[PDB]
Amino acid sequence: ETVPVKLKPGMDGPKVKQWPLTEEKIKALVEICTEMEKEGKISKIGPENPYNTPVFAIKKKDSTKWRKLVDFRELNKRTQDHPAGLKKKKSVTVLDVGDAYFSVPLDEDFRKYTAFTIPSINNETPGIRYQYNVLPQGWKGSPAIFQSSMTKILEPFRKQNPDIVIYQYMDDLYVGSDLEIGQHRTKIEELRQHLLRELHPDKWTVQPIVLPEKDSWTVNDIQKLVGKLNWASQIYPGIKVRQLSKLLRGTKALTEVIPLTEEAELELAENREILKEPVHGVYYDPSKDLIAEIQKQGQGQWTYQIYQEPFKNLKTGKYARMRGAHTNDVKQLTEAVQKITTESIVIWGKTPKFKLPIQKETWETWWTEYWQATWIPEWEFVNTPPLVKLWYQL
Amino acid sequence: PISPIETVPVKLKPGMDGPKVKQWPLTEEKIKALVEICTEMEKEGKISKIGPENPYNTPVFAIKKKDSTKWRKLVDFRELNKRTQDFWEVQLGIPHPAGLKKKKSVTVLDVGDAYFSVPLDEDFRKYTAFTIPSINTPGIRYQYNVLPQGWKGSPAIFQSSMTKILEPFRKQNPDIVIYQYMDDLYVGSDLEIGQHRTKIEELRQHLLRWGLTTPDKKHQKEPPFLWMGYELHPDKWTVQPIVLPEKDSWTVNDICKLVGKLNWASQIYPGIKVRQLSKLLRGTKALTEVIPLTEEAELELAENREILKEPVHGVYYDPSKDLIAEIQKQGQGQWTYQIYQEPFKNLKTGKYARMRGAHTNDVKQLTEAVQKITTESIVIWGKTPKFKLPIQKETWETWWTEYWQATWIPEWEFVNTPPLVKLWYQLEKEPIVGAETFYVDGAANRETKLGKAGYVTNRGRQKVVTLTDTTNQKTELQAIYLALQDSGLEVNIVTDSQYALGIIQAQPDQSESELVNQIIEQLIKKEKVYLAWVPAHKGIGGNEQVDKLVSAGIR
DNA sequence: GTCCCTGTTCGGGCGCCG
DNA sequence: GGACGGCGCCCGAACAGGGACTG
Ligand SMILES: Cc1cn([C@H]2C=C[C@@H](COP(=O)(O)OP(=O)(O)OP(=O)(O)O)O2)c(=O)[nH]c1=O
Ligand SMILES: *P(=O)(O)OC[C@@H]1C=C[C@H](n2cc(C)c(=O)[nH]c2=O)O1
Ligand SMILES: [Mg+2]
Ligand SMILES: [Mg+2]
Ligand SMILES: [Mg+2]
Repeated sequence: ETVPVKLKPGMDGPKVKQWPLTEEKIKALVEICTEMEKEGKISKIGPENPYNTPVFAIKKKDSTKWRKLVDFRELNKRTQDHPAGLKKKKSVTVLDVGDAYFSVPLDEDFRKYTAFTIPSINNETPGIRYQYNVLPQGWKGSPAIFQSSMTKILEPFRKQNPDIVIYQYMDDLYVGSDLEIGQHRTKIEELRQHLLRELHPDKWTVQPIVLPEKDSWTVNDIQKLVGKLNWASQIYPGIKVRQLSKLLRGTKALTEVIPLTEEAELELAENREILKEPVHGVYYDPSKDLIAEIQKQGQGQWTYQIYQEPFKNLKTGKYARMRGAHTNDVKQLTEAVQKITTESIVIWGKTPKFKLPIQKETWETWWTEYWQATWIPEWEFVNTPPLVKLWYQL
Repeated sequence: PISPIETVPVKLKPGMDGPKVKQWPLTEEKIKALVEICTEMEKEGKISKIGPENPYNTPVFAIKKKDSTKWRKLVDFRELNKRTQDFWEVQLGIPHPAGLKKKKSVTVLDVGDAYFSVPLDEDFRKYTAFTIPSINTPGIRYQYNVLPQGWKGSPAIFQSSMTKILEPFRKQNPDIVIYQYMDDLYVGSDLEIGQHRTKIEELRQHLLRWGLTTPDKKHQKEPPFLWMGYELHPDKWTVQPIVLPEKDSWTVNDICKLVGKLNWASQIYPGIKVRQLSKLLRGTKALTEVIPLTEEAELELAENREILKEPVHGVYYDPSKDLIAEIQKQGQGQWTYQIYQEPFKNLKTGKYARMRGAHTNDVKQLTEAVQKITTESIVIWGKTPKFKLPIQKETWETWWTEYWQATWIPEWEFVNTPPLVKLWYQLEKEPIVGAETFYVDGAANRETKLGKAGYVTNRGRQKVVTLTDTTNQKTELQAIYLALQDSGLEVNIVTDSQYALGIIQAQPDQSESELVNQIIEQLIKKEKVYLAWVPAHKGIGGNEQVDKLVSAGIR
C-alpha cells in the first residue's frame, strides 16, 4: 500500500531537458534501465506525459559498477514538505543505502512526475522515456516515506551500539564512532551485514582572515591592508583603520616606504587579535538556505564561506590541492563542492546553494565527469570580484 | 493499412473545447485532390463521415510533396493545437552523417502514408472534424481516426509509436543499426549483401505486421543514398548543394535566408563567416525592410561565395581512432574548426562566432569555442575530441594563473598556424618603482547627468574633465582613460571603482563600449600598468584629493 | 529604494530534416 | 501560400542580480 504524495500547491511537475551523455553513460543507463524495467521498478511511457527530469550515470572509483543518478533537484523543489554529535565523532563512514527504496511502491498519481528520457548517440532513435513505480533514489520523498522502515531496521543495531551515531540523508547513512579505525571498519561491516534484510569530522578546521607580516610597509602595502580591514569590519565591527589610514595623508608614490607609528602598530596588533574571535551572533536558520561561496585563490588553492545572511558566516574553510603539474580547475571545483556539501550535511543536515565562480558553460560541459555523490546541490554561476578573492586569500 | 498498436491517450487542456472554424475557399485543383484523398481514406477507415452531432470544424488544404507527383493533405489545426495538452517531445536532435560508421551493407527505406497508419485516440477524434467543399453538389464532413498532418501531437506520437514498433526487431537484431528519423529508416549491417537484403525483408515484414508499408518507390538499395539532405557514398558523404541568393537589393528576409544557408553550409565548408551579415540585422524593423550591404558585409559575402564554389566532402566515424578538433581564429570573435581522425579527411567542420559579454578577450572566446565543440562531439560521437589550438602553452598558463575564475581546456596541443591567440597586455602584480602614481576618480550627478573625471598625481599634476550625459561608471572609466593618456610608458593607477577594476583586471581586448576600447588601446601601448583599488570616501590620501576635485561641480 | 550595468531566458524570423 | 515537431543561428525584449548613490 502506497503513501499519497502531492506537489506544493500551485506547482506543476518538472520539465527539464535531457543533456548530452557520453557513450559510456548511455550504455550503462540502458543496461541498468533494462534490468529495472524487468523488475517492475520503472515503466516505459510516451510523449503524452509532459514531464521530464535529466538522467546520467557515474562510475565510482576503482569500481566496475555504474550508478544511475537522476537530477531530481527541480522535482525535489516542487514536492510537498539532526544529531549534533555526528560532526564530533572520530570517524564517519558513508553507506549507500539507496537500493532499499526500490522495495516500496510509489503513489500511482505521483509516478508521472518522475519521467526521464534516455538519449542515443547521434540521435539514432528518439529519446526513450520511463517513469518510476517505486521510491526513486534521489527524491526528497524516498527517505521520508521510508523512515519508519529504516528505523525499524536500525533499532537493534542502535540498542547494541549506543555510542554509534547513525544519520540518514536521502540515499546515505552516515555512521560515526570513536573507535580505532580497525574496530570502526569491523563495526561498519557488522552494519552492512545487518542491512542484508572515510570522513574524520573532528579534524575539520576553520580558516581565519589573516593579515600580512612585514618589517617594511609601502604606501601600496598599507592601502591594501586598509581596504582589507575596511571590508573585514563588516564581519568584525571591532576592526578600526583610523591610524593606519592616518599614515596615508598626502598624495604619495605607491612605492614610498612608510614607517609605522606606535598608534598604527597598536591598531594593527589589535586588529590581528580581533580577527581571532569567532563571529558574534550567527545562528543557524533551518527554514533558510545555506549559501556557499567559493573563490579560486590559484595554485590549487580554494577558499569557501558558508553563510545564510551576508557577513554572518557559519563556517569558513579552504580546500587545497597540490602543486598541479596537470591541474584541472573544474575537477578541483567539483571536488570542493562535494567536500563542502558533505560538511554541510554532517553539520546541519542541509545542502548549500553554491555560488560557483565559473562560466555556466564550462561547468555544465564537464562537472558530471567528476561527480561521485548520490546527491546534487543547487548552484548558480557568479563573476566574483577579485577583491573578495584577495580578502580571503591566505 | 492501420497499425494495431495501442493508441496514445490525449486530452485537451482543462476547461477548453474543440475548434469551430469555417472552411476557407480552396481552388478546384486542391478540391479534387482532397476529394480523391478523402474518398480513399474513408474507404480505408482512416477517416469517418460525421453528422450534425459533431459541432466542430477546422480548415483543410493540400500542397505538393517532394515527389511532385503526389499531394499532401494538411489541416490548419492552429486553434486545436492551442487547446491541446502539452507533450514532451522525444526527437532530441538531428542525426549527422559524420557520426555514421562504415557498414558493409546499407538500405534506406521510407514508410508509406506514415501518419495515416497510426490510430488516434477515440475520445479525441471528434475534435479533428473538417469539411471538404464541393464544386457545386454538396460538400462532405469527416473526422480523423488516424494521426492528422498539422496537429501538434502527431510528430511525437508518431516518433514514439515508431520506436515501440521497432523495439522487438531491435531486440532480436542488436547488431543491425537503424537510424530512425521520423519515418525514414537508414539501416546498416556488417552482413554480406544477400544476408543483408534478407534481413531487410524481415524488417519490412515486421513493419507490415504493425501496419507500416514500405513502398519500393522509396526503398533505396544502391549508393549514393539520399539521407537527411546528404548523399551517402560508400566512403564519403556530401551535402546536396547550397544555392545562395544572387540578389541586388537585400531585405532582412533575404539576409536571414543567406545566413541560414551559410550556417547550414558551415558543417562541411571550412572558413564560413556571418559576423558582418548578422550584425547587419541589428535593430531591424520587419522582414521587408531593405538593408544596404555595408562594405564589410560585401567582402564577407564575397569570401563565402568563393568558399562555396569549392568541392568538399566528409568521411565516416572510425571509433577505434581518436577524434581531433583543430580550431582557427578569424577576427571579430569568429572561429572555425575541423573535426577529423586522419590528417586531411574531415569528419565535419563548424564555426563559432557567438559574442558573450560586454567585454571579453581572445582566450575566453577560445575556451567557449572548445566548450561548444566538446558538447557537439558528445552528441555526435559520444566522446570528447583531442584539441589542436593556435595558443601557446605559456599563454594559457599565464591566463589560468592570473584569471580569478575556474577555467579549463581538455587535452590539447599547440598548433603553429597564425593568427596566434595571445593576451595583449598584462597587469603588474606589484606597484612599479619610478612610475608616476595617478589617483583617479569620477563623479556624476544622477539628476542632470553632468559629470567630472580626473586625476591627481604624486608628482603634483592634476586634471579634471567635465562630461555631459554620463554615469558614475562611465566617469570612473573616463578617469582611468585620462590617466592612461597623460602618463608615461609605466604608470601606477589607484581607482576606487570596483566596476572599472573588475573590467580591466580580466584583460579584455574587445568590448562593445567605445570608451573601454580606447582604454584597451592605451593599455596595449604601455610597458607596465599597475592598477590598485582603495575604498571610496574613506579619506585615503590621493583618493581624497581627486574625489574632492571631481565632486566640485557634481556633488 | 533608484539608476546603471551586466547576465540569462525566451520568442520570433530564417536555415535544415521528415 | 498557409499546418506540425526537432535541431541550429542571431537578436532584442523582459526579466534578475549586485554595486554605487542621496540627504
Ligand atoms: C515532409 C513532411 C512530413 N510530415 C509528416 C507527415 C508524415 C511523415 C512522413 O513524411 P512523408 O514520408 O513525406 O509522408 P508520408 O505520409 O509518410 O507519405 P509517403 O509519401 O512517404 O508515402 O512526417 C509533415 O507533417 N509535414 C511535412 O512537411
Ligand atoms: P521524406 O519521405 O520526405 O524523406 C525524403 C525522401 C527520401 C529520399 C527522397 N528523395 C528523392 C529524390 C529523387 C531527391 O532528389 N531527394 C530526395 O530527398 O525523399
Ligand atoms: Mg513516408
Ligand atoms: Mg518519409
Ligand atoms: Mg569613485
